[PDB]
Amino acid sequence: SHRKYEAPRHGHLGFLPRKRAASIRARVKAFPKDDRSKPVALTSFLGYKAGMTTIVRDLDRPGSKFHKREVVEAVTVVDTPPVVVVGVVGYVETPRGLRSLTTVWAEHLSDEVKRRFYKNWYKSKKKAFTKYSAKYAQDGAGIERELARIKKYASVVRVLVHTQIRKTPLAQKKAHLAEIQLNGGSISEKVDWAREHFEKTVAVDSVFEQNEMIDAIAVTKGHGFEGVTHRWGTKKLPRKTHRGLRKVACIGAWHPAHVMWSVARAGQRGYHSRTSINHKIYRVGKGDDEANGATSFDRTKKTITPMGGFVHYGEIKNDFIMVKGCIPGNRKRIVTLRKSLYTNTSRKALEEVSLKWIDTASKFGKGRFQTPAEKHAFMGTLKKDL
Amino acid sequence: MKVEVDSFSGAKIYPGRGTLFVRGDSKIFRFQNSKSASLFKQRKNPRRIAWTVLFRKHHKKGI
Amino acid sequence: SGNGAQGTKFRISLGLPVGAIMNCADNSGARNLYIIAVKGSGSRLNRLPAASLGDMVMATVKKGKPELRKKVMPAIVVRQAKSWRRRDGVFLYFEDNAGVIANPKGEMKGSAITGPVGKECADLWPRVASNSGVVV
RNA sequence: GCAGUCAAGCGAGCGACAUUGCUUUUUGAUUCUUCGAUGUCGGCUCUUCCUAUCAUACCGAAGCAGAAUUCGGUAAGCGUUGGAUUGUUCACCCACUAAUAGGGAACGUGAGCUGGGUUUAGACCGUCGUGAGACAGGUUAGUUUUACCCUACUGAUGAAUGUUACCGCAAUAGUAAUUGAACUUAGUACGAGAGGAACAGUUCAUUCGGAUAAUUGGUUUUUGCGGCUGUCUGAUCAGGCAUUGCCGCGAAGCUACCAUCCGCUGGAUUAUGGCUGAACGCCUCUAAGUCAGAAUCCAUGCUAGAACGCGGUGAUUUC
RNA sequence: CUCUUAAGGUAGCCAAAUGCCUCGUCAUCUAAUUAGUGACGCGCAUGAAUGGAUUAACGAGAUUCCCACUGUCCCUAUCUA
RNA sequence: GUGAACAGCCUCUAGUUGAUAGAAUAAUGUAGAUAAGGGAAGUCGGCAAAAUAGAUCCGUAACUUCGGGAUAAGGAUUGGC
Repeated sequence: SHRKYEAPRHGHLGFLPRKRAASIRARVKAFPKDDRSKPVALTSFLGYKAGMTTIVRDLDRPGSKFHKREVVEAVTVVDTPPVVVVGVVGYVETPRGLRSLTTVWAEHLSDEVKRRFYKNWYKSKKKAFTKYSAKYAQDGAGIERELARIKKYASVVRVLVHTQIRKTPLAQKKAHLAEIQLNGGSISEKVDWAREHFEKTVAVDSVFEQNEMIDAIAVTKGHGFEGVTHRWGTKKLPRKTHRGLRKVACIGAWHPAHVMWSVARAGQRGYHSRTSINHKIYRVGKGDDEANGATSFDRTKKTITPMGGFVHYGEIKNDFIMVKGCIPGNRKRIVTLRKSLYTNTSRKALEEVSLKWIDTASKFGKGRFQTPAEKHAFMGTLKKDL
Repeated sequence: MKVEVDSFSGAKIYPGRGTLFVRGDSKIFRFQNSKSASLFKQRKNPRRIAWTVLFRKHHKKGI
Repeated sequence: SGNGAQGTKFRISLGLPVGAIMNCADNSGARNLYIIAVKGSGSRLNRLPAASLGDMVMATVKKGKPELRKKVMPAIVVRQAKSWRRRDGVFLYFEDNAGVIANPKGEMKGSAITGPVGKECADLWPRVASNSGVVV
């Protein structure tokens, strides 16, 4: 018979299977559409998540009750040192998909990028691109003939960039490597730009601007095998239930006589690949700038790092991108930022943001002070002072 | 923006921290953390708690 | 919400589900109000309707003057004990739940409110802000 | 239970006397399978399907205007509740809402729960019998067992492809957003007046979903700090035991519409409305052709990545 | 008035553990009550040691409401062995 | 020893240190807990858990077989020197 009282189902069928992701990097499925008119430029970037903080600003939203009023919002900072370009790959369009045609690497690759090709580095002979580097020789005929084919045949050109992990405080020494698509210019200009930038760095300020809207891709925080009640939000059974009450009661009918994929079942929760969208940038800071956390209305020389360092990360000493709210991922993880795939003309998209105060009270507890000089003024001399 | 003062302790409540309370007689009390908010709800006198501004002022500490 | 609403209300935490007794804050002769519904609620398979500060609820008078008892009559929530966040970052709460009687289009049955009144109820009801003494 | 045809009658629309059908959510008829046993009513919890459409969407019409109401068509994408009495199925009331539609899946669902009903043995009462005892009459108390096997579903590894390592393509499968209100248009169009809209634009909210933990709140074996009782170490100091002795606060972690953030835009078509135009010298959206078109469909986008689909690239062993 | 028996239910009591029709009708308790209580009684089929009506105290008996209290529930989360 | 107490808790004489162990800390369990706002809206049903609790002083209704109801109900105090 029919169910007595209706209700929506639990969970979303578009996010199946709920399994561990293949790689710790979430891969950028789609890149923005190209138009050949503009200059050459990257479409995505790589960074490392740091933590969160608080921001106070005015609201420029005509019509709303809080127009020209203060509002407190949350933000998340991403440690983004410059990326290093180390190769170019060309893709031809075939009736059964795209297809790479050639990869042309640079000559000298850093140690931290060629750690990505070894599992047991400490006992290796460090033989990696050793024969390839002898290709530049005295003339470089081999390399320049390979680039000739990319200009002749490829329809999509991409670039290989490895992040400079050594600068971030992570204990990891191996550097990530990922492909970023070049948009803008003829196919000829695209491959030339890559060649000039071999071994050169590309900073964050050359990709994103302050009020842009971007998309985040990253692998979510994992939790392991999880029951039905916290994997799909199913109702709990009454107290007087024999053989457990955090279980789904009916897992199907007599017929079809097979458990359906649509039923809620226990298993992996967390560690999926997600692509959130429409995050507004709030600041594009500079690493070698003191007063990274100051503003027009604050005016105190202090950096973005709270007191005691971001919990479980450390201190920020490079460029950074703080965005409105949450991005998928946990702290310390690789996060890849993408340019939006459509022109957003909403009021929210076009709104311009000028901050008024960035928080730096310790996140390791109920912080009370913003600067070590503020603590000394309020409290005065202590015994441990000279 | 404005920085407030905790009623029980006298600390500074930067935006988005603590809680606010409005009892029947319209009086407003601001607290910086749950530690102070609890010590208020236990009808406990600030001038006895050692780490507060009222206690230090009363005992003439920090001259 | 109601005919007398002056506009929109930003969400605040629900804290007075069906079955909650909340003081009467006016001089209409009632001592307390008893929520039996909330205007502007939705549906879910076991979700109880809950009212917040500014909502017009349908309510009965449990202890109060005889004429006002034994009949369903609207009300407006003027205080609540559940703590809610304003867009300016401040969590706050009153020390009691209260409300006042009203007709369908937001006119008070009485002529005086005793105690503080939330600014979100006053901004939404022109005929509650008139009789309010102190607004927080 | 549902639906047609006739057209006397009533008044765009209803419909008698007759009469042709459909469904298997009613109850009968029959006794084909099961009596060396297929666990029986209802409720709870959960997935999916049908359409005989309550709501939303798109069209048509009524009545000499609005507004509201009513009727008819395409339509299963999405939704369809909180409760008082009752074991209920059904039913009736109060209340909100866009609305509170009808059904199937061994009258779905008892090695998933519960045991209020029925349906053993104890007990009472009314009527019935001389009696033992009878009664789809009322009342009260009454043991709810087993998974480690195969498959199915949810997750997790994995030999073999020279070896090993990094970066990718994308067949196939899945998919998602939903509904209301207020400001402006505007006291305008319309109408004698009373009254009273709509497209473009803006601010919020209901229902669902995916994450995240700056802040707020929950939790405490941080047994971190303090406090208190009894007793034991001769006293103080510092400690033992009281199944974590009790009390206040309590960072980290986990977590809550109890907190916060995010939830895309293009094409093709259905009903319908047109262009040109015959059949049928006129006529006609149609027969050839062709323009616009929606909660519809397909792409964009989002999840997996065939462990027997594929490509690029690095290094390939001096006793 | 009349048929009829051995005699034709008296004092009491009731939709009660005894009433089919039945969710009887009226009032009270609720926003709403097939529930509870107080009333009415041609009572299918109440009633006198088949004991009738009432009754303070008592009851791991059956039923209804109120105050207090609470994770039963809204709506779940966390800790220990 | 504490206390009204061969209650519960700690100890002296005497007696045992016996019950397969090592390692991590998933889901579901058994046993023990705590929860903001509401307070029975859950359920056939307050089933389960919670709240009350010792002692001293004050105050204690209807009904009653005059013995009871009664710890009714409702309040206040409690350490150390």
